[PDB]
This record gives sequence, C-alpha cells and structure tokens, in this order.
Amino acid sequence: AQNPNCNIMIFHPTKEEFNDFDKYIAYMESQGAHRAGLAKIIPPKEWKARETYDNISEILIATPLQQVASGRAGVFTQYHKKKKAMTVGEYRHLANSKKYQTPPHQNFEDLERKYWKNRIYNSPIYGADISGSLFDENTKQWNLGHLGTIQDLLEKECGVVIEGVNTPYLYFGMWKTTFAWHTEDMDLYSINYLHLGEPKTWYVVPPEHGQRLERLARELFPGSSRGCGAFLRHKVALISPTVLKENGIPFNRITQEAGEFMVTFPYGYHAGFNHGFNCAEAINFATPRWIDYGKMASQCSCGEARVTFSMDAFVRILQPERYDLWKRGQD
Ligand SMILES: O=C(O)CNC(=O)C(=O)O
Ligand SMILES: [Mg+2]
Ligand code: NI
Ligand SMILES: [Zn+2]
Repeated sequence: AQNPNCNIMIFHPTKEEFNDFDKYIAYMESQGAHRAGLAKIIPPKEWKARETYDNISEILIATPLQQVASGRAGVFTQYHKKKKAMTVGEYRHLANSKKYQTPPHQNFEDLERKYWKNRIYNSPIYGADISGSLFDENTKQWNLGHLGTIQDLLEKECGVVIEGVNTPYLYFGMWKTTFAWHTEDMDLYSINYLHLGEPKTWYVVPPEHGQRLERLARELFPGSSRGCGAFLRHKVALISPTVLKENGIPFNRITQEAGEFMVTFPYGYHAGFNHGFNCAEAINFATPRWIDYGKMASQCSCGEARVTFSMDAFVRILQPERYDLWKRGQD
C-alpha cells in the first residue's frame, strides 16, 4: 500500500506531465497521495496562470464577511457578519491597515503560534466565495475555469444526463481569515490555486480517519451536534492542532505559497488560515473514484447548510432515499 502513514505529498510535474489533468490526478493517487486528504502541486517553471496581477483592483467583493469567533482559543465557532461592498483595491488597503495587518513574526511556525493564541480576539474580514476566474483564457494547462464538469463525469460513469453547472470561485483573504473544518459538498475533490500574496496554512485529516474527527467534534460542540447529525457541513467549527494532538486525532499540516496548487481528496477534512492579504481560486471536481464517496456522503437536512443548485441532482441520483428529507432542508 502506497503512503501508508498518510503523509502530505508534494509533486513537481514537468511541462509535459502538466498537459493532461485527469491523468496526473490518477498518477498522484497511484503514489498514495489521496491517503493524506491533501496534496501540493508545484507547477513547471515554464507555466503561468496569467501575465500580471496589475489590473485586479476593480473586482467587487459584494458581501465581505466579518468572521466573529465564540469559544476558547483552541475550540471555537465562527459566524459571518455581512459588511458593505468594497472593491479588491479597497479590501487590500484594509488588509494592510494597522488594525488588520500581519504582525511581526520570525517564521511560519511563530505565525502559526500567534494565530492559535490570538485568533478569537479579533474579527478579520474575508472576501470569500466570489464567482469568477483569474486564469487567462489562453492558459491551457490547469486552468480551473476549463476543467471537465462534475455533471459530465456523472454522465460518463453512470449514463444519466443531469442539469447543473460547475464554475470557480475567488477568495480574497487577510491575516487570520479562517476556513472551518469541512469536507467538500458531496465529498467531492477540490483544487485551489493561490494566485498572489501571502501564504495559506492547511490542516487535514486522512479520509480513512475522518470519523475520528467527527466523534471529537460531537464531544466538543455538544449543542451543535444535537441540532444536526452532520453539523460540520455548516462550516463553522475550529479545533486547534494542540487539541487534536491531545485527543489522538491523526492529522497533518502544510503551508501553501503563491503560485502553488493544493488538491483536497474525497472525504479529506480540512481547515486553515491566511497569513495576510492574498487571492485564491478554487473549484470542485470529480473522478471515477469519487462516485462511491458521493453515494455515502453525509448530509445536513436541518436547514443550515444551504448549498448550490447543482447539488440537487447529485443527491437525487446518488442518494435517492435521502432526497426528500434533504430537499425539505433546502426549502
Ligand atoms: O481557501 C479557503 O478559504 C478554503 N478553501 C477550501 O476549502 C478548498 O479549496 O477546498
Ligand atoms: Mg479590476
Ligand atoms: Ni474545502
Ligand atoms: Zn445542519
């Protein structure tokens, strides 16, 4: 069995290996990369996502989200308070202000310590979940707006044509902006490219151990757990590495820098934080190996998780028994 300790693997494809996206994902899996839940892909030195980032300041962040925490430093929830619209140039200036900027630090490890110690005492503002793309249309390799669609994959594997579309999303971050512990909708893959700016730190639980993280979360968030049998779908709960280690939960950590891709694999729980002003692009995708995870994915039916139009068909075809109850949650 390849990668039996479930370590995060890092790949360096050549420009020739970078042509065929599906083939390269299958290669990484042949080496055991999925067992970690997360892999890093460093693009060939010849590749670029676009020529420059000099002309992005006029993108609008229609609904910036202020991330307000409750709890204790290693075990907390966050809610999102909607703020007034602002442009990317306005948001960059805000990120660089004395109130919001990254503090002085020695290295990534010192910054990680300061994040876990201090996050709860501040409410950073995240420009998350913005439909769009920063890849140039002429970039042919690993262009997240030109991938094979999940609907087309389900059709190729299962023979059923379904409605729905699959487009990328932009994330503009600042120091301390946070992504809570989650897997993807329908336990899909995700791919995330860090276009510019400061790093993003990731934590991940191997898929084979995901239920250990769920059982800890039910213990640590006991009211949430009574409210919903899949409350991590709400994407609100944070648990620190120190707390995970104290409770024996297997995990790994890695920092992504500008110009690097990360792939999350089906049922790989992940969480993390941004080091300073940055922009990332991400999209979900599927492979044949996903189908069995999609059939078994948990679902939130309490009404909180509220998701895209395109998830309807995935539930309806892959999970027909659950369909009725899940749709009640969505309406
Ligand atoms: O970058 C972020 O805030 C969150 N991203 C992801 O969870 C992802 O790409 O799967
Ligand atoms: Mg612009
Ligand atoms: Ni994710
Ligand atoms: Zn729920």
